[PDB]
Amino acid sequence: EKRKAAAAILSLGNVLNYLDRYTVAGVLLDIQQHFGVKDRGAGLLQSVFICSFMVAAPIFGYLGDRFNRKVILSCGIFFWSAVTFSSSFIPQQYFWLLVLSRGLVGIGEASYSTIAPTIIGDLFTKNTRTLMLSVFYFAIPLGSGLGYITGSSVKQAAGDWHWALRVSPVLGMITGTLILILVPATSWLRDMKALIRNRSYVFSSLATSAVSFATGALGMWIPLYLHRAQVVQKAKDSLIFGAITCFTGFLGVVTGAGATRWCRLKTQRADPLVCAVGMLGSAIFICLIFVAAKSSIVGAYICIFVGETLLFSNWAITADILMYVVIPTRRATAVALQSFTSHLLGDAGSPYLIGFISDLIRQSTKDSPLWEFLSLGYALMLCPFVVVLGGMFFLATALFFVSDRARAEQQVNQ
Repeated sequence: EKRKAAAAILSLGNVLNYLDRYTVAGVLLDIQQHFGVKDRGAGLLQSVFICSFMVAAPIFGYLGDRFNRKVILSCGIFFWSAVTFSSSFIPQQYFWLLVLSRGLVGIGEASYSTIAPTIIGDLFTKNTRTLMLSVFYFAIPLGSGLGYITGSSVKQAAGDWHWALRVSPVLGMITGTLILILVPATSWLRDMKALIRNRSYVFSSLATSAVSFATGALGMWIPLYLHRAQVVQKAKDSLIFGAITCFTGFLGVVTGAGATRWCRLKTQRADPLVCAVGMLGSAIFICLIFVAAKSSIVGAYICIFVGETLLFSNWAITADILMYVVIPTRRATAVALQSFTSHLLGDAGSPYLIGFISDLIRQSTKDSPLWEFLSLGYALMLCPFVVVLGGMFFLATALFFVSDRARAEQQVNQ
């Protein structure tokens, strides 16, 4: 009953992780009002955060292979919590201090999100491990929902940037202690070469990159698309989309876990297939969004719901695949490179790519609300192709799964 409590504590640490990730996402406009900055100011915040996360993922993966592991995790939690509690004090004259605060939070929670999954993998076994990974990733939509609700409620109580980043840090330090204590006692180029040899791991990383691309592009650009659709047919839409995203994340994790349990109990290659089937079923509904909204009078966009569910169904299953096809002393590096790749090819630049394509499409016709709707519609129909591509990579992983699992067990069991 110590390992189960420790997995619960790591999951709560992840809840706090995403709460600190999305409190600023909630309070970005109020930050703009306080600092007197433009939207490119918040663009700098998010871009610097993702850049620092990407850069500090391989280092913390490297140090997660060799030296103490729980120490790195607790020190990372204390790191971003103390950095945030520090940055809240900053006056209005400098905004780059807030940007550096975003960078430091990025480094700390890159350490956490690169170390914790390997601990949860190392603690448990087949059913308990997949359940605990499902919990660890269920903590994501829960964290985002709490980020939004915290930002809005605190702004209603008192609306400023100051009052946003003061809530989580103390609970962060509490969970840093409760991970340092409760958690049960815990060259690099060769590892990189061995991992890039592993075909299943490569294909799973590419599939995760496509998943992150789709999630970032949809989760940013959809609310504007829905507003344009309501304009064509003839804020709050962001709130509705956020609630939909959180509830669909819950439902997707649940459905993926159940379907994986059944298919594994039947066959031998269930982990990648139950991802691929879900991904393609999600792409179909994501397109069904766009074939809808032509008549929202009857339409209800539920295709977003039943597309996001199926798309999020494969969070924990990809982690399961990675733990299956990578030996214990390369799990940290594998997770780090997976995060780096999924960020680089995914949400780091994907919304901006969609924006560039939307600008290119709208350059033909003279600007019109209906024309904006159509242009952004094509730009966001670009994403279902990415989802289908990720599904095909999941099929390739399904091809190589047993072979690479056996090639891993031959090495380990010696």
